[PDB]
Amino acid sequence: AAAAAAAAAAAAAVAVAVAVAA
Amino acid sequence: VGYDDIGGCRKQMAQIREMVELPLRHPQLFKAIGIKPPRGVLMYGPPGTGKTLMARAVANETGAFFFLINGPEVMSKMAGESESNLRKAFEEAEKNAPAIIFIDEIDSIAPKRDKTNGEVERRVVSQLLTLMDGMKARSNVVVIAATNRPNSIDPALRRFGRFDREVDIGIPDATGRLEVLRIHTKNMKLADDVDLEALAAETHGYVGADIASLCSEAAMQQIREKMDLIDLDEDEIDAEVLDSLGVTMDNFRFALGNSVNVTWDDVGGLDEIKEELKETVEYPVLHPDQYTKFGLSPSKGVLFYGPPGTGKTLLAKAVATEVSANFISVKGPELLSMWYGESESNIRDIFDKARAAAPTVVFLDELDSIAKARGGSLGDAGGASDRVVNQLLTEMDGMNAKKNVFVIGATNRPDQIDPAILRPGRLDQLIYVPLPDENARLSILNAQLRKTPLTAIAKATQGFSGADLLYIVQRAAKYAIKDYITKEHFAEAMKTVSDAELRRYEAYSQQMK
Amino acid sequence: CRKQMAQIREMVELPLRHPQLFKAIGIKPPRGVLMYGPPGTGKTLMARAVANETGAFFFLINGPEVMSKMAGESESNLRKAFEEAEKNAPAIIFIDEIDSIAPKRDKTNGEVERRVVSQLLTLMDGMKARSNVVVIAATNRPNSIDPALRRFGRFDREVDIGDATGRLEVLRIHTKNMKLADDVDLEALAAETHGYVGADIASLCSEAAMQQIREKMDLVLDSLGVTMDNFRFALGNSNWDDVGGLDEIKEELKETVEYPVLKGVLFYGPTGKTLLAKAVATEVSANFISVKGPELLSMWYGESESNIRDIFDKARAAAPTVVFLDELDSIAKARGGSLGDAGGASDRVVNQLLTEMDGMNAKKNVFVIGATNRPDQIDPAILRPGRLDQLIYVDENARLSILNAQLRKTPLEPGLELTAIAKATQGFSGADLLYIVQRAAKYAIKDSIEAHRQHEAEKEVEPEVDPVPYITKEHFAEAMKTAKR
Amino acid sequence: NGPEVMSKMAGESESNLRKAFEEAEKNAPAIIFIDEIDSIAPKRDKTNGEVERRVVSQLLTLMDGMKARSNVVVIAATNRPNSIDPALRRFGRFDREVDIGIPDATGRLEVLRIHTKNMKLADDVDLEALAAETHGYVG
Ligand SMILES: Nc1ncnc2c1ncn2[C@@H]1O[C@H](COP(=O)(O)OP(=O)(O)O)[C@@H](O)[C@H]1O
Ligand SMILES: Nc1ncnc2c1ncn2[C@@H]1O[C@H](COP(=O)(O)OP(=O)(O)O)[C@@H](O)[C@H]1O
Repeated sequence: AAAAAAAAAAAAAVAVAVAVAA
Repeated sequence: VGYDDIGGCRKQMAQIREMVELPLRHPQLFKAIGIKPPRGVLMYGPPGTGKTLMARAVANETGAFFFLINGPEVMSKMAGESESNLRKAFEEAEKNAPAIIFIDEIDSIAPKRDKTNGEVERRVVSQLLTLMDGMKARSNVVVIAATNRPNSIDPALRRFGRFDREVDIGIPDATGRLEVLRIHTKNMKLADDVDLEALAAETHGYVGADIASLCSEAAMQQIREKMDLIDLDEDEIDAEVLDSLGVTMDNFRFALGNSVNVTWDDVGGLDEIKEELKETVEYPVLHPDQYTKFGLSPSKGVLFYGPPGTGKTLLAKAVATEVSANFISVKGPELLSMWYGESESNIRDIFDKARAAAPTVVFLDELDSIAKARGGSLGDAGGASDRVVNQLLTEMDGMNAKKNVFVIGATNRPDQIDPAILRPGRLDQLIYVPLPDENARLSILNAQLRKTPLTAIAKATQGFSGADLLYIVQRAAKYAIKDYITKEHFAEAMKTVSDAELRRYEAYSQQMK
Repeated sequence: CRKQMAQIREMVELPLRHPQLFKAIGIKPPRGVLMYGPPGTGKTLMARAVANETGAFFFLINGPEVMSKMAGESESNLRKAFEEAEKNAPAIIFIDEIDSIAPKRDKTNGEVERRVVSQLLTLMDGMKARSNVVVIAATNRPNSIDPALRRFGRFDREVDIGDATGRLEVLRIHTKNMKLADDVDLEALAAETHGYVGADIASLCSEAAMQQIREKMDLVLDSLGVTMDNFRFALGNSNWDDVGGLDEIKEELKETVEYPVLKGVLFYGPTGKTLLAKAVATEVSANFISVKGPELLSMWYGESESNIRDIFDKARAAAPTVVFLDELDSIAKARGGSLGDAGGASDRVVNQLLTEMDGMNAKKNVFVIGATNRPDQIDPAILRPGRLDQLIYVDENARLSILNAQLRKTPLEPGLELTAIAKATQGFSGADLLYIVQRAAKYAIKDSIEAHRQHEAEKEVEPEVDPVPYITKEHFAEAMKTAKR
Repeated sequence: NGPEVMSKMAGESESNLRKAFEEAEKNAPAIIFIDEIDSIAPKRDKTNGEVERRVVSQLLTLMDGMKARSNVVVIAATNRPNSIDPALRRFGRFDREVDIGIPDATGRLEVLRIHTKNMKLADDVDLEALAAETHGYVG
């Protein structure tokens, strides 16, 4: 007989940065 | 495939040859001296400089196993996969005989674990750290990595044991480039009337990997040039076509056509200035043996100043082309940014590029805009100007080696520059470019109309600039296209610089003297 | 595709018919050919013609026809195909839909895919001189390809396949196995069909057959014929003269454009500048790229010499081209001196434009077209000779022609003349004429809706299909009441 | 039923499809309707297991194999058409699509009449008005 399997690894996120204008 | 395919990287090739052959050819020697060598190399330099070729050549000439790993190739979005790939790669490499692993573009998988955000990259960095150095670190295996920017690597990776030595493979010089060119063309059949020395001198700013592309393009152009009228062997092969093959100068020139072309001929007048410039630019590179026996460095800086449209940038291009050096021309405002720390970053990047490919002529136009007097401005723009000026001061003459870089400034307001850029050792030479005289107008008319089908119009200028004469010539050419060059065009074109500027310039020239 | 066909024939004959000559020359770089371009150009047709013009082997491998599910079942299959193509004879391998087994190994997250692409790369790189095998690969998009596959050694020779005879041949091939008709002319179907490729002719034939079957069902096996009207209604149910006035100006512009291509220009005035730019882009037989004024610096990340830089790179890549710079004043604005963040951005944009416009030599046949209303705010550094010297200065007849072209596909009232509107409006423009026409149409639609509501109310307590099928003169006279300049 | 083609024993879905097609063929030129094909035909990007590949390939080869005397047709009904294995869309497998869209006002009136023709309607019913306010209603 066969069998199944579950897998959940990770994802990809987005960050936000701040700058300093002269 | 062999060491004979290596050109220009003499010292580095010999170094790597030693490090890989000594412990394989005569391990008993290292047992006698009682140490082990370092098993790790970090190649850094521009892309396409024989890194992979050198690695595979070393692997082939010394019986071993070569395993190639790509940076992005082994990276995986899924969890627990990248480090497993690295582990199995190292394991199978260790299963074979003495082997040489090669990691290409390692900086993509070594983000320093400092500014990185994701978790996979730091885990694979840790996996590399464990694989290279740990309990039972390695048993008779050599590891080589290749990168373009080596500073973006984990400091833990650049340590002894992991990567003991760090070889530098930069852009090859003239002799190395000639070696590479002859190495590639050796297989090709070369027709007569072609000289490799000139084709090596002309290809001054070529990294080395695209020399092969140049040769292939030249061969393709020749074969395409002898196929329009000759059949494509669609019926039977011929014997009169096999003979009389080989690339000529025209094919290589066309391939090179596929950083400006000036040969000291278009320039008219300014004889003494031309002589001084060629004198002070050529000896440092033409005959450096005389300098090194006299034990003294050469002067580097030059500064023109005067009215506009006189030929300053043209003179710079001509001197850059006379020598086989490169040429980086930038404008003043073209580098400024409204952000904080960006202008200085641009200056540093330009000078790092200049020093990385020597000899090099850097040309700064409108130096007044960029190197303004620090003095007192009490403003944010004042702060930015002061910072960029200081960056120029420390980059032209600071804690550097100053191997070979010729800085040439061209300005229009010589009074608006601080008395620290004009210090000898930065821009020691100050040479005023004046307006052309009657004989200079004869020379400029003769040199402008070289490939085209005069005293009367030379005496009818009375203090014009070369740009005006170029405008006259282009208008005449346009009317010729609309309609050989007729006299009526010049007659009708004659009909179609402030004195204050002249006064100021002469004032600064006399006060300077 | 005469030039592209000749190039492909040379690249498939010289490295396949005279290998000895290639070896004698000493260059063996030709091993991979790519074919990109818009869909429906004849890439599959060219591949079939190549395969049917040579007696060599033809091992076609599709994109998604390599995935199996077994451990390393795609790399082993690729290796087997390559070994068969190398063992049989010096031949060509056709890779259709290459956009499926090359996910760039950087955005993908699978495993088998990242192993196959590597297998294909190591199989294309592992071609020696004695193999004498070539590869041709077709793709739809020219951007979703791994740069490692396009490196020197695997894929270096790319073609951009951008006709009526082939369409007629395909039509006669498809319809030659059916009792179609006795009064049909496939030449008209091959000429009128423009964008069909491969399957569109088959779909047209199928729809014609279906319409023929439906025609002879509501009103018998041997009496069946797909007539010309069936194909006509299957095609119909499937898928410089517009600038009035300024005749001498447009003639001079066309002559100047033709002579240079046998650099730049700028328009200024009160008028139809965008109309003239559209007519040039339409009726010049050349490429055309148009951007807005402040739209070239809206890409961010130093758009100054980033968006404009990549625009100029795309322009120089597709030489010759026409760069329609709309609102040149808004972009240049005579940067001069501002001493601010906006001033710095404007100066950077101006410097990028100067360094990407003054660097155009006689090569690449570039041509920048600018347009403005107020020439006072244009930068004199860009109007200097040698960069952009032309100055095209931009009536009743032009207004009448614009009004007649705007009301082409419009049910106008027969009792209406547009000469009165042309004579009344003097300092108007095409935009104001369009606004007046739109106001008249809105008034007509309001009147029609009011009449329809009145008819519905009368029915709840019959006119024609439309109570006002055409726009009367009253609608125009009421729309011109609130018309400005 | 789409998700009902799997089985308990090792490798029985393929046999299930094979016997299904055999029964559909042997009896007559019948018509077979596969519901929720998306449940057993996802794009390769969304496939990680191995039984999915096996059953998909079995269905592909069954679809391709079509004798001239079979005279059997397949009816597919998926509400998620953008997540289907494109291999099924190739000519010879599934060429004719049927975009069953949202009806217009007349269609809504027709549906109203169809559904209301089996109930006691008061005299005041005016389905025409109802078929104008039910803007987005579908079926
Ligand atoms: N010194 C050299 N001698 C011969 N070929 C060279 C040399 N330097 C570079 N090349 C050529 O450069 C091309 C690409 O360079 P390579 O070292 O393979 O890659 P990369 O440095 O970009 O990782 C190869 O064709 C190699 O022949
Ligand atoms: N001696 C010269 N020889 C050739 N061209 C010259 C000469 N002097 C001036 N010109 C022409 O006149 C203009 C000189 O301006 P340019 O070279 O841009 O220098 P500048 O930096 O002083 O503005 C150019 O068009 C150049 O071609």
